[PDB]
This record gives sequence, C-alpha cells and structure tokens, in this order.
Amino acid sequence: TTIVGVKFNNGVVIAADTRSTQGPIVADKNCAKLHRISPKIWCAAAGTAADTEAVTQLIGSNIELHSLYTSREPRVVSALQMLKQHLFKYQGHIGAYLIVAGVDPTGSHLFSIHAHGSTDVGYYLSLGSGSLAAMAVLESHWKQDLTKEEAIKLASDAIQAGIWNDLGSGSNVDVCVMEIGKDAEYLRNYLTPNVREEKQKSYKFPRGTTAVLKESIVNICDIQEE
Amino acid sequence: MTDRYSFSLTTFSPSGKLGQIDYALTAVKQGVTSLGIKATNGVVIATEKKSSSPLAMSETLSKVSLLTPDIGAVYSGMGPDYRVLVDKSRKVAHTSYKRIYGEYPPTKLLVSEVAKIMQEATQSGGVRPFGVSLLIAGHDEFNGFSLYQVDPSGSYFPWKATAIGKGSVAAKTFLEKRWNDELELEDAIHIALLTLKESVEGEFNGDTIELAIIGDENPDLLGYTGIPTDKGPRFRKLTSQEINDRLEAL
Amino acid sequence: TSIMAVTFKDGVILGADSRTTTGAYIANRVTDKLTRVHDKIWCCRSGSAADTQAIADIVQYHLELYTSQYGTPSTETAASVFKELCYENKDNLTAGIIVAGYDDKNKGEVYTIPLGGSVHKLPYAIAGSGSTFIYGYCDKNFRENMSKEETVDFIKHSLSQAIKWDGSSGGVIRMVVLTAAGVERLIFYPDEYEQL
Amino acid sequence: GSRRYDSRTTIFSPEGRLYQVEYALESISHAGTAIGIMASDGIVLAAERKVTSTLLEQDTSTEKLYKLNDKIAVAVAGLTADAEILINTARIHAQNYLKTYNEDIPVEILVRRLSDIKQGYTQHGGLRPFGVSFIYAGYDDRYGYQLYTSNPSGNYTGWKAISVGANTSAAQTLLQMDYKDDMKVDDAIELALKTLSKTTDSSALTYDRLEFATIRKGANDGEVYQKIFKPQEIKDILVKTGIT
Amino acid sequence: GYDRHITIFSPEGRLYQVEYAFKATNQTNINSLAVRGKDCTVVISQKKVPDKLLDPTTVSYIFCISRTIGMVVNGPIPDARNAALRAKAEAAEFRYKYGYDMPCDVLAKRMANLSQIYTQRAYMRPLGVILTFVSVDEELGPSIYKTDPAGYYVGYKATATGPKQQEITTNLENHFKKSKIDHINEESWEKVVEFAITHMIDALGTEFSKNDLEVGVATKDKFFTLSAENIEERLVAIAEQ
Amino acid sequence: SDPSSINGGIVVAMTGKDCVAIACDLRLGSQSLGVSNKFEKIFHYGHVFLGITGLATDVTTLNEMFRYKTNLYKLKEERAIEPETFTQLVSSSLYERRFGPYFVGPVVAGINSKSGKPFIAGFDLIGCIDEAKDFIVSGTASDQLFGMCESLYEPNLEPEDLFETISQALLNAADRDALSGWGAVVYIIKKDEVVKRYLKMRQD
Amino acid sequence: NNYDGDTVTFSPTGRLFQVEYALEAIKQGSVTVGLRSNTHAVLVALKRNADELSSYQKKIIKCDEHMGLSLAGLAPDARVLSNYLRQQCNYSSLVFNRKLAVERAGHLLCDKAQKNTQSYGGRPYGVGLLIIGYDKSGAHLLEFQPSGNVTELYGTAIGARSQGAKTYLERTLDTFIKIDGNPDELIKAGVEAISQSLRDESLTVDNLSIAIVGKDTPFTIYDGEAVAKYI
Amino acid sequence: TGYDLSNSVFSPDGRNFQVEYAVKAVENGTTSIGIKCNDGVVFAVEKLITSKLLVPQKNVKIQVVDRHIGCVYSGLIPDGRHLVNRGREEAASFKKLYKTPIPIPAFADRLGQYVQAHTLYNSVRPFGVSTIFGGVDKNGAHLYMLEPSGSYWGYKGAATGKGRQSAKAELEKLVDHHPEGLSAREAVKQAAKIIYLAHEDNKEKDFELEISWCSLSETNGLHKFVKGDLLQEAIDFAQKEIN
Ligand SMILES: *C[C@@](C)(O)[C@](*)(O)[C@H](Cc1ccccc1)NC(=O)[C@H](Cc1ccc(OC)cc1)NC(=O)[C@H](C)NC(=O)CN1CCOCC1
Ligand SMILES: *C[C@@](C)(O)[C@](*)(O)[C@H](Cc1ccccc1)NC(=O)[C@H](Cc1ccc(OC)cc1)NC(=O)[C@H](C)NC(=O)CN1CCOCC1
Ligand SMILES: [Cl-]
Ligand SMILES: [Mg+2]
Ligand SMILES: [Mg+2]
Ligand SMILES: [Mg+2]
Ligand SMILES: [Mg+2]
Repeated sequence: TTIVGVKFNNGVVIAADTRSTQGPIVADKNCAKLHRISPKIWCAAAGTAADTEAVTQLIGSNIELHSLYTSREPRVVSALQMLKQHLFKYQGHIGAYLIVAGVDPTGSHLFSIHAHGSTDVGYYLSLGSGSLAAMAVLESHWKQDLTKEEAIKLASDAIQAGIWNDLGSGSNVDVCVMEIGKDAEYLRNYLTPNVREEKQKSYKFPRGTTAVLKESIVNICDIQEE
Repeated sequence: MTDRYSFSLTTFSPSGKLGQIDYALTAVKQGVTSLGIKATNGVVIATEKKSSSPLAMSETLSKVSLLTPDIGAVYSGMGPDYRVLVDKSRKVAHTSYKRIYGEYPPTKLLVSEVAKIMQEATQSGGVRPFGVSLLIAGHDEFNGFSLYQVDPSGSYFPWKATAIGKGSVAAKTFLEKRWNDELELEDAIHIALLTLKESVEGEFNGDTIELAIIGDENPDLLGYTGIPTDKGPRFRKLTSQEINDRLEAL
Repeated sequence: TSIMAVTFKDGVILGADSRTTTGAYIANRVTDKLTRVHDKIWCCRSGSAADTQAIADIVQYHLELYTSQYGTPSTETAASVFKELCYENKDNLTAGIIVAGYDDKNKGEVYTIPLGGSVHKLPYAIAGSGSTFIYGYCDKNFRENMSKEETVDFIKHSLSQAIKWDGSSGGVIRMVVLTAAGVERLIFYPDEYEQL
Repeated sequence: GSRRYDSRTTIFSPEGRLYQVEYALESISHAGTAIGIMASDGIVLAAERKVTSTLLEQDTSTEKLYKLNDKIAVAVAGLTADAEILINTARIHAQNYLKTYNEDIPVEILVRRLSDIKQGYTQHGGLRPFGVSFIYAGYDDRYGYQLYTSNPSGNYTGWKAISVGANTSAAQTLLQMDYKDDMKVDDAIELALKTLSKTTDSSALTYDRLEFATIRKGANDGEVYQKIFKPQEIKDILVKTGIT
Repeated sequence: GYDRHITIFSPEGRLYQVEYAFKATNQTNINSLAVRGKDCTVVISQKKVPDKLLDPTTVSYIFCISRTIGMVVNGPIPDARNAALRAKAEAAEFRYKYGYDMPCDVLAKRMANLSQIYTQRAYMRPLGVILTFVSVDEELGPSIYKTDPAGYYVGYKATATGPKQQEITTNLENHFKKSKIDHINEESWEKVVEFAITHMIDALGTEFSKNDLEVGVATKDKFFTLSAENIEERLVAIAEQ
Repeated sequence: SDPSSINGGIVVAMTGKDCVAIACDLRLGSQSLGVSNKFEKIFHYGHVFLGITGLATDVTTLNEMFRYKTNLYKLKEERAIEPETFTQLVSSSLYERRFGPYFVGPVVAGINSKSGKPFIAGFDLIGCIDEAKDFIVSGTASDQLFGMCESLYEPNLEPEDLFETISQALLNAADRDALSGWGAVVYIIKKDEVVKRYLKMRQD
Repeated sequence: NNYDGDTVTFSPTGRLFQVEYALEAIKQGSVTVGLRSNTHAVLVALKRNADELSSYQKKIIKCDEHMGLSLAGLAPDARVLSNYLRQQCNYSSLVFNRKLAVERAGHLLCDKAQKNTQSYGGRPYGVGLLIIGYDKSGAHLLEFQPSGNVTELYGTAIGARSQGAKTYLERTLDTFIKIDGNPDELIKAGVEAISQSLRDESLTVDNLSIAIVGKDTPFTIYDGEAVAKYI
Repeated sequence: TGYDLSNSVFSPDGRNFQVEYAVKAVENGTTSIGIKCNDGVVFAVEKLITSKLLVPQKNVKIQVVDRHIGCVYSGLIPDGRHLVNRGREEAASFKKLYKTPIPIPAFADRLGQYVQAHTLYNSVRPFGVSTIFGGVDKNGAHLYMLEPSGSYWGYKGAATGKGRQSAKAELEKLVDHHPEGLSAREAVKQAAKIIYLAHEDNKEKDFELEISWCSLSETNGLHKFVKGDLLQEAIDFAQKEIN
C-alpha cells in the first residue's frame, strides 16, 4: 500500500493507491483505502485490510455518537485519541497503520498512527510498503505555504512513486481534500494510469461447449398461495 | 453501598392495572403538547418550547432530536427521561444495527428497540417506568415515511397523524378533520402550526416553537461530496426564520 | 534516542534529538520527544514510542486529576506516578523516561526511570541508545549551578556527540527550559550543532 | 433496607393461589378478544383491536398477530410490549432448534419453552409476571395442525377452538355450539368472525378493528402457507360472510 | 404512602423525593448569581461564616472543576463535594479519552444524566443540590449551564439560585430588557464582577463587606476565584461611582 | 495442519448483463483421500447466494449461522435481505471471530431486487470485503481461477454465454489442483429465475 | 419500637435497638468472671446445664498458647469470634513470628463486631467475651461487648447477676492485683468473686470452669476433678 | 410520616432524619476537642472512669493516621474506629501513588466523601460520630471537624460531645484573647483546662484526661501523645484554674 497525507494553506489532503494483495496475488485492483470517520475526518489505511476497515468503522461510529451527545462537530484529535487507545490495547495484533486527517473547529490536522498505538504529527506523511518511494518524492518536492492544487499534485505524485516502484502498490490513485470552511471532496479514482489494454482475442465460447449432466429450476421464492 | 432493589416496583393491582405505568401516563398528560403529521412526501413533528425562565437560552434545550439521519423524535412528559432515552436510542441504532448491517435501521425497528428499553423499565428490578411518550418520525428505503407513538408501557402504534400531552384530545380532533391521504409536506407543516396554536397560551413564533421534518435528502447538509449513493440526511430542523415565514400566511 | 535533563541555578533544562526509527528507516526526523505532563513538569521519552506515549497520557491524566483535588503536584509526585506504571507493568513495557520539573520551593529537579521501573533523583540524567557515547563527556563537563547559557551549551555539545556517533539519534536538538520565568522551547538545527 | 418496598410478586395466598398471576389474568380479561379455530385442512386466527381511531395507520399496524417462524403464528391478548419480549425469545428458540437439528421446531416444544419462561417469573426472581396470553397456531409433521394457549401462570393446553382476552365466556359458549370436528377452514373463518361479531363491545364489527390470519396446507404442492390478511382482504371476507 | 419515600411515581405523576431534594437546595440560605461578559463569565455567591471558630478560608461553595470550568453549588456541602469530586473525575476522564477539554455544557449534560438516574433508580437518592457550571468555552464563548435534582439542565444568559433567586432573577431580566443584549457589554472581567456585585446589592437590599462575598471568574484558558483582597478592590470601585 | 487446504474446494462468481453466476466444485477430502463427491459449497437465503470454501466444518457451521440470521432478519424487517446488506452481515460476523477465525473464503452473489443491479463480493477469513464488478474467486485453486477469469472474462455476457465462461474457468482451474474437482455445480441467476446445472468433469 | 426492625436504623434518641437486644442475650447468660495480677490472668466461669441428665455448656475457649476467652450469651457466636481470634493469632505467628498482643486482639474483635452493626441483612453478635492473655507487656484482661466496645480492665464480670462479682472485685482491687507469682491464690480470689453472683445454686465439681495464663504458664483450662481443689 | 424510618429519604422539609438521629448519638458521647496553634494542632478527650477496674492510661481513644494526623471522636466508639481504619487505607493509597504524605485538606475530603456515602442508601446507617482531626503538612497546620452528614470545615478550635457548648464558649475566648496566635505548649495546657471545664456537664463519674499534638517545632510535624511530665504539668494547670 502507499498512503500519504499533505498539509496545505487552508487544509489537508490524503491519497492512496487502490491495490490489495494476498501473498503475491492481487486480490482487488480497485479497493477504497480512504475511510470516512466523520464527514470532515478521513483516513488513509495500510496494513491488514479487515483491521483497518473495522477500526475506522468502530471509531467512526463512536465519533458520530460523541458528536450527537456533545452537539459539536467532531475533532481529529478525538478520532486520534480513540484510535491510539484501541490499537495500544491490542498490542499490535490489530494491524492498522493509518494517516488520520481532517478539519474541525480547531483548524486542519494531519496525523499518522501505527498498529502498536504510537502517533506522529507532520506536514507530510507516508505509510505502507510504498512509503519509502512516496517519502522520497515528498522530501524532494514539499515546501511550506503550498496551495490546494500544488498539494493534490504532490500527494498524487507521491502515490505514483509507490504505484510504479513498489510491488505492493498499484492501479489507481484516490484523493480526499479537506479544506477549512468547505465540504470535504472525495475524489475516487482521481488518476487511472493503469487501464488494461485491449485483449488480442475474445474467448467467448460456442454455446454447448460445456458438457452438462443435469438441469433444474431453483425455487428462490417464499411459500406460495392457493 | 449495594443495590438491593432486585424486585419489581411496577406490579399488578387486584383490578389488573399496572399503577406505575398509569401514573407515568398521567405525567405525560401534564406535559407540553407535541404532535406529528404524516404527509405523502414527508413527516412533520412539532412541539412548544415552554421556557422555564426568560433568562434561559431556549435554543440550548432541544426537544426535537435527530436519532439517525432519516429518523427524529419529539416527546411529552419528563424532559430528563427523554434526554437519556435519546442517548440510548442513538446508541442502540449503532450497536444493534449499523455495526452489524452497515446501514441505519428502518424506523419501525429503531422504534422496536426504544420500546424494548421502555418495557424493561416497567418490569426490571429497582426502577420506575419512563415518564414520557415519544413521537418518532422517519424514512427508510423499503417502508417509506412513517410515524410512531411510544408509551411508558413500551407499546408503540403507527399513526397517520396524532398528538400527545396537555391538549391532545382537542388536537387529535382538529387533526381528524384536516388530515387526508393526499397531503403534501408543506400542507402538513401548515396544519401542524395551526393545531399547535390551539394548545399554546403565550407567544407563538419561531423562538417558542420547535419543528422538524423528515423529507427529501439534503445533500448540502451531508458535509462531503464524492459518493453518489450518499445523498444526505432526510431529517431537518426548521430554523426560527423558516417557521416565521410560514406563520405570516396563516 | 538521545535524551537528557540538566538542573542549573535558575531551574532545569530538558533536551532531546528528533529521530524516530523503524529498523534502519527514519519514520519521523522531526519528532518531539519532550512532553508536558503538567505546566512545569516535563518528561523525555526513550524506548518504545507507543509504550512511552500511553504512559505519558495516563500520567497527564493522573496529574490533571491531582491538580483538581489537591493543587499543584511536586516533581517527585509526577516521578512516582511514572514509576508506578513502569514498575507494575515491567514485563510488558520498554520505557526509559526522564522526568524534570520546576517548583519554587524545590527549584529544578531531575528523576530518571530506567527499564526496570526504579527511580533515581540526580543533578542531571542521560538516557537512550545515544547516551552511552557521552557518559565520559558529560561526567567531565557537568558542574552544579551553571547559568542558563552554560546549560544550553552543555546539552547542545552533549547531544551533538550522541547524534554524531549513534545512528538511532539525529535531526534537530529540541530543548525545554523550566524556570520561575515560565516555559521556553528551544530548537537547534544540524548546521549549528555539527560544526561544534 | 429495601425489604420495606418489596411487593413479593412470587408468593402463595392462604388459599394457594398466585396473586400476581390472578391479577395479570384480570388485566388480560380487558384486552381485545382473540379467537383460534382448528379445522382439518388449516387453522384460523382472528383478533379484535382495542384502539380505534380513524387516524390509526392500519395497513402498517400489528398489535395482535405475529409470525414466530414459517409454520407457527401467535395471537396476543394483554400488554403488547410484554408480548414482544416473549415473541422475540420464541423466534430465537425456533432458530436455535433449526440450527441444532436441521428440522423446524415442533409446535409443542416451542410452546413449552415460552410457557416455562412465564412459569419462572411466578416462582423466582421477584419480578412481575408477563401480562400476556397467547394463542399458538401451527403445523408440524408429527401432530399436523395444532392450537395451544398459554397464560401468565405458564400453564399451556391444546384446543380445537379457543378464545382469550375479553368476553371469553360468551365466545367459548358460541364456539362450543357451532364447532364440529369435520369442519373446514372456510367454515372456521366464518365461525371466528361471527363469534367476534356477537361478543364485541363495539356497535359493529368492521375491517379496521380486525387482524386475521390462516395457516393452510393449501399451498402449491403439499406445503404450508401463513397468510396475514391485509386490510382490503379482511374487508372482502366481511362481505363474503354477510356481516357487512 | 411509600411513593413519597423512594423515586416512584405518585398517583398525580410526581416524584416527591425529587421535590424534597429541591427544598434541601435552600438549607444553606445562600444566594448565587452568574453573568456573562464579552470575554468572561462571572459567578458570585454569598459567604456566611456564623461561627467565630471556623477557618473562613475553608468555607466555600465554589469549585475549580478543571482549568476552564468553575462550579458553584446551592445546597448542603457534603452533597456539593460529592458533585464536585464526580465532575472533576468526569472532566479528567473526558480529556484522556477524547483528547480535548470537556466543554461546560457537556459536563452539565453528564452531571444532569447522572442526576436523572437517581430519579429513576430506587437505591440512589437525589443529591440535594443545584450546580451552576461556568466557563469561556473555546467554541461557544462565555457559558452558564445549570443542573438540578430532576436531571434538568439548560444554558443561561444569566442566572441566580437560592432563597431570594426570584428577586435577583427579575432584577437581571429587567436589565436585559433595557440593554437588549445577551451579556454585559464590558471589556474587563473586573468591571463585570462589579456589575454582578452591584446588581446583587440592589436586588437583595443588603450591602457587602469583603468577607460576605465569594467570587469566581472564567476567562479563556482559566477559571479562578478571587481572594478577599481582590474583592475589596472591587467593592471600593463600586463605592467610588 | 493448514486448515484452508485439508478438505479442498473452490468457488467462483461472475457478473454478466442483468445476471450473475456462481459455481463451485463438489469434492470433500481429508488431504489425499477423496471422501465425498456431493459436497456442495453454495447456499441461498431467499435470492442471495453464498458460496463458501475452506474448512468444511466451518462451511457447514457458517451456512447454518447465516440461515439463522437471515431468517430472523426477515421476520423483523418483513422482507428478504439484499446482497449488499448480506455482504455487510458476513463481514461483521467473520470479524467478530477476529482472533479465532472461521477458516473460510466466502463469496456472495445475487441481484438487488429493487434496483436490478447484479452484485458479487468476496472476503478474506476475517471479513475484508472485495466488491468486484467482474469476478470473485476463492479456494485451493484460487491462483488457477484468477488466471482463467482474468483471460476468459469479458463484460456484459448474456446468461447462456456467461454459463460457458464461468464453467470453463472452474473446470480448467480445478484440473490443475489436486484438492478441487470431483464434480461441479453452476447457478445462473437472473432477476426472477435461477437455473442450476451439474457439469460433466474429469473424475480424478 | 418502630426503630428496632434491623441494625441499620437509629431511633429518634440515637439508639440502636437490635444492638441493645443483642446486649440483652448476654444478661440472660450464665455468669463469668475475669481478673489479673501483674503475672497471671484468670477466668472463672459458672457453666449452666439444660437439666440433670445434660452436660454443663462449655464457657471457655483457647485462642492460642498465650490467649483465650470466656463467653456469655449465644455460644455459636462465641465460636465464630473465637475462630476469628484463633486465625488472627495464627496469622501473626506464621507471617511475623509474633505472638499477637491482647490489645490488638481486642481491636480486631471490635472492628469485626462493628461491621454487623452498620450493614443491612446481618445482625449483631449476641455474645459478650472476657479475653485474657500474657504478651510482651504482661498480663491483660479485656471485656468485649457486641456493640463493638472493648475495654481493658484489672477485673470484671458479665452475665446474669454479674453486678455482685463486679462490686466485690471493685472492693478487692488492691488485694488481687498484688497476687504475683501465685496462681492458686489468684484463682481462689476469682472463685470468691464469682460466688457473689450465685443464688440458690453453689459451685459444684461439674458446674465450675477455670482458666489461667501467665509468665511461664500456657493458657490451660481446668474442668471436673481438677477444680475440686478450689471449691 | 415514616420519613425517619429509612436512611437517605428526604422529609418534606428536605432533611434526612436518620442523620439527625445519628447526631443525637454524638451529643450523647464524651467531650472531645481540638485546638489549632501557631505551627500545629492539639487534641484532647474526656475518658469517663466507669469503674476503678479500668486500667489507667490503657484504653486509648485518640488515633494516629499515617504518621502526621491525629483523630479524636465522640459518639459510638466503634464507628469512629471504622472511620479511622478507612482513613488509614486512604492515606496509604495516596502515599503509595504520589509518594508525599497525604495533605490534611485532601485527607479531610477522603473521610468526608466516605461519611457522605453512608447517607446515600437505605442499606447502610450513618456514622454515629463527629470526628475532630488534623495535623501538619507542607502548607502548615490544619484542624477539621466532621459530622454524621459528611459536613466538614476547617477550624481555629473545635468541640463535640456532651460538653461541647461549654467547650465552644471556652475556645471562643482563646480566639478573641490570642489574635496573633497560640503556641503549642500553651494549647496543650489550655486543652487540659477546657476538658476539665467541660467535665461539669458529665460530673457524676470521675474522668481521665488524654492529650496529643502535632507541631512543626515541638514534635517535628509528627503526631505524638502527651505523656509523663508534660501531661502532669497540663493537668496541674487545669486543676488550678477550676479552683
Ligand atoms: C500495499 C498493501 C497491499 O500492503 C496495503 O497495505 C493494503 C491496505 C488495504 C487497506 C484497506 C483495504 C484494502 C487494502 N493491505 C492489504 O492488501 C493486506 C496486506 C496484508 C496481508 C497480510 C498481512 O499479514 C499480517 C498484512 C497485510 N491484505 C489483506 O489484508 C488481505 C485482503 N487478507 C489477507 O492477506 C489475509 N489476512 C492476513 C492477515 O492475517 C489475517 C488474514
Ligand atoms: C533511539 C530511539 C530513536 O530509538 C529513541 O529511543 C526513540 C524514542 C521515541 C521515539 C518517538 C517518540 C518518542 C520517543 N524510540 C524509537 O524511535 C522507537 C525505537 C524502539 C522501537 C521498539 C522498541 O520495542 C521494545 C523499543 C524502541 N521506535 C518505535 O517505537 C517505532 C515508532 N515503532 C516500531 O519500530 C515498531 N515496533 C517494532 C518492534 O516491535 C514493537 C513495534
Ligand atoms: Cl451520560
Ligand atoms: Mg546520527
Ligand atoms: Mg432514587
Ligand atoms: Mg482436480
Ligand atoms: Mg486423483
């Protein structure tokens, strides 16, 4: 996985690739690794896929209930605090590595969190197997006082470094932009640089090619009347 | 320092009455009037903001509460009992449903869970029943719009329109005359505002009335764009200004 | 990591490098290892990043609750709360923590809590992987009752050397100054400290 | 201490009765009448609603008749909320049995377990009993069509035809008069409605006051179907028998 | 009438133990008042030290719950201190779990929910106290939220509690009818404290020495109480205008 | 020792034009010994189809568990569970056994009865959802199935073409795996008819 | 009256009636006496019978080699409290290699009895005890009442008509306190003290129970023809 | 009525009658006092000599908590012991976690919350003692008195039990006639006088005096009993002033 977070002038942007793997096999070519915790708090996920999905759904659920209870819009530091305490309790066995970002009444925020429960703050971050390829790009091109357009460019470039150079990462680039004063915009398949070329041949078989022993109609309906 | 009240405080009397439930219903009668009206393309729920002091900021006391993005509740009776029920209803919607199925519960099933909580307070050891009746309005994909009343017993009933509290007998009669199965949501809001004027003594404006709707999806209230199938909450609380605009054509 | 806390005439100063490692990879090069547990009680963290955070968050909570009920806790009290957590959970933690604070009564104090959860009150303390390389230097160059500028220089030169020789230490040198005047955060970049 | 306020819900009277059970039965006697009638080719369940208002949404309403599984239904007389606790328990017991044995639960076994729960609240725990009586209608491949009732005592018995709730004395006399063993479902439907029509405390029996259901082995090809009657279907069946 | 001994309903739908808990509220015969400035929230309370043997510095009904939140209690001190300890624990736990300071209104809701439980569960009595929480919240600005033994709570522009609450309340209502604003339009907290003392003097009809009052002030990022001598500095300025 | 390859088996699902297909093999063995030639791995709860590969005791147990849960769902909701909702229920249920998991590779297939949209999903043993537009594979010959599907598949196939494509994917994958085969079943699923066909395949 | 239903209810004058009723079981109990010198401590107890065919109920229980007690009131409650004392003496030995001070023993009994006077469900102990022992600060006599009050004394008595023996010991104070290095004279003085509480009955061979502990004397109980000497 | 039959029930006045009845048990007890001095506190108590048979000096009523806190009480003696035992557990858990010995105001609230907890439920009875306690901490000397309700305040001097009114009048005179302060050795003597003056109200039986103190100068901030020559010097002073 390659996931990144980049801080800019009026917000934060996160990005991710869309590959999931099972051993050396690609299980899914277009997963969504950008998880919504609350409307303006999103995180990019790396590590054990089920753990990242479960941990963001649980903390998102509890953040929603907290937001209702307090009549306040949720803060990134609350998502972070709940994630760190949960992950720490499970001593690394819940293998979620997350870049946690968002905007709230306090401002814009960017954090990373590891499976064992340690957290970091930064202006730019990367996690996953492609984090070194991504961090090379971020360390070469990042500057302070970035615009929104410059930050999306940098973040997607950093993911692309992961896509091309890391065998753990591939397919597409997803982005989410969280700007102060505005709705968060989730850009599903922002880049699509790996469309499969036209096949040379169609493998559609002549009807009757496959030998059949028996047929029957399956009853899917409820028990009938009359 | 132990809870030794492991026996029921609500029991059957010789006549077959459950006194504590009856007495809870009496507390609901003393409560401020609230009502709900179901339209074809929406539901409205409404009540009076009876402020205790005029120094109180009545904006901070929310009698009409979001439970899920498509479900809302209002009450009559004891406000503190309502507030903790709203907390539990919100929570049970996640624990018993959203965390299992990945989607918010349909109205009747969330009603069923609140009903359960209220029934348990009617039979468990060392507790009294809740001194509220709820009106729960909501929408879900396969049932459409619905409106339910929940009583201290845990019983719930679906309504086309109803009212609870102080002036409910008169308000229910007013609604029997005005309700039909072709009402548009604006007509239901207009009827809700008319019905509620009968039960209010003093000032009658957007600062003394609390009113919410279950209507169309509000994408501008969602907080994010980029997911086609997430279209926004159907629950909307009308503002002070929005209510006053509808009181001038009244 | 390279961390130290040094008492001086007007109070105490804490210093740290900014490197976080994941094997040989530097996960964070601008880490803040000096963390506030009370207004004028701070700690330096070494060992597991997750463990020391979890501990520091609990201590911050305990001392905020102490404050509400009993007023301002002493530096010794803060060290006692760190120790209790480190000692009782010694099988499950890898935490080497230095606690430093300023009272008006006791002036500057330094307590070090190594792996086993023992406590040791000292005039100055050093810890972390990089501290091995400066035991000789620090012993030879530390005096009591130094000035603020002298203590800043002592720490800058000490962590300079720890950083030079330890691959697990690096980045910037951060310091926190604790006196009656208040709380002063300092930073020193490689281009200043390397050429010393 | 707390002893002072304990009503002692699970004691005998000097006569050897259970106060709370007797008083719960008194509560049930004021609830809407429910009738069960068993024929050779099916079962009828019919129940009278107590809360008439023109404004009650009736087509999305369910206060009397509940599905327990595909082969077993119940009609309720008493506190509806109490009944829903027990109904959900019975639904779970049915599915546990199916999970364990890969066979649908025999009707008596489900009835016995629900009745055993009710009994427990009369002997231990110091809680009030459930203020509910059930009529169970169901089919299994051992005994075919079956009707049972249970009440707050946790006693259950089986019946050819039975009523619970209000005016059961009047209703049971009328059923005893016109019931015969060779009777069919279509005749039993008519019997159920006539019996309600005479025992009701309302001026007239109309579609909006009724819930109605059948369990027939009258499905396509030797299987069993539960039909919970929609409002229009009850209205038609009220004309077809000449009560409207 | 055992419906009067525990928190079960009477035939008229009432909870007598809750109502009698409200009467314990006035057992101390102290009046409290809270108002909001632009930048601040001030709370004042009468201080009565009848016995000469008491250490007057330990006689207080104002509590620092957290750095940002103050609480004044109207009711007997043991119940007040029970409420104060709980609110302190809750505010600290909130900070640990959610990573930010518990807002005044959320603590008020939490303590109100706890009070609700005592009105529903038989084994617990209600606390015979009314709790006025004050702060300058980072989202909401100057804030006053008040809790009672029914589990009721609400926000206030200003409020007063005690035996003579109605006199103070109408005095304040009458001020805000004139000014037509939600708060005391005043830059410094010192002048808002002076306002609060001034309007309590008028409403109660009694003058105050430095030892007759207890004062708490909430600003952005701290709540603190005034010493007798900071109050004397307040009382002097009122007398000179 | 490795529980995911004691018994053997495979499941594949594909979407076509207004249809889905789901197929499985029939073998159940104990390592080298083939025991049963009739062990089906595809179940249905109303109109939602579930294929399960892996440890056969967990296949059976999970079928019984989802029959239980969907029966109760239907009683409370008064409607049949849809594939998108059932997919979430599978995921929840697998993840609640996170540290003592069911050793299975579930596959969901069906058509949403309201929207008419064909739907397939796959999972790992702890509930990570793989919602794919084209196909889902699972079992001991999953590598082989991935290869067949990735080359043979094309979008918008008609039911009777999709049948040939999915059957050839299954048959040829199974023949390169020692623990899969011994018979196969293919369900072709349209909005309101479902045809089930047993394939003639090599019996070694 | 309305305030005597349980131990958790004060009367309007601040009394605990269930504790006062427990105290009443002691006054119905057969008499027992305790007294001490600087070197020995003695317990004398009048044992009571059911009728002439019966045994005379045992009134004296050893707690350790250096400590034991006499009872008046409910015997099973004395058995519970003496077992607790046996355990506490035993704990002091195994853990600290320390014979338990008689003062600490009294404090432990007080606190154990107190818990039953403040909580619902339980009842007060219905027994009074006289504890004697020889520890590191010499000989000791304690009086335990089930209110929880424990009192250190030169001598005392409890049970029916105990005021006689108690007056005698109040007069005799200056004589018996001096009986150092002389066990048989201290016992005699206790046997004469107990005799001031007799009416109609007098001290026979199977009626009398004596126990002694002191400087080089383990706590030992004399019953039957081993008390004939003192009649 | 019946409002007074069960702890934790509010009467229609807003009173807990069972607590008020616990106060009667306190008012029935022997007199105990505390006096705050320059750098310390003094505690004294009247011990009634029921009989010649009570061993003098041997039924000690004042109790130490930790090493720096004294506690005396009037009422049901076992209830006071229970409260001190809890006080000791609270002081130990504080020192265990925070290292420093428990401050006196902190200790006072620990007892306060525990006594108040016994007014919250009908399954328990309130404490039938008022407890005077205090000592020296890092902030100086502190004296407290704690009633059956859980109410406590800081005191210049305090008294409770049967002779409280007499003692309260005597303490008020010390406060008025020593405004700049009272020394520790003065307070020991004055404590003796006040107990002797307060004994007029319990005058049937003769009594035994018991005193203790914590003082920064005289005891190094630790709690010690007043014994031997200093106790006799204080008794002599008291005997002189009643005659
Ligand atoms: C680049 C990559 C593929 O590693 C990135 O981190 C993926 C992030 C991701 C996040 C959300 C949704 C989908 C994908 N991670 C994966 O694709 C993981 C990689 C992984 C495999 C195994 C382990 O083992 C400790 C860790 C990470 N893939 C999975 O989780 C797949 C779907 N499931 C399994 O491999 C089976 N699991 C492995 C872990 O132990 C339980 C069984
Ligand atoms: C010298 C140095 C840099 O190691 C110093 O001690 C760091 C202190 C620090 C870092 C960040 C914030 C605050 C304080 N420590 C680290 O950088 C640690 C080194 C370390 C790792 C693991 C253990 O385990 C006993 C001890 C020390 N780095 C981390 O903790 C990083 C973030 N996490 C991991 O490397 C993952 N670990 C690997 C080993 O197994 C547990 C999970
Ligand atoms: Cl809460
Ligand atoms: Mg280096
Ligand atoms: Mg209560
Ligand atoms: Mg094969
Ligand atoms: Mg073969």
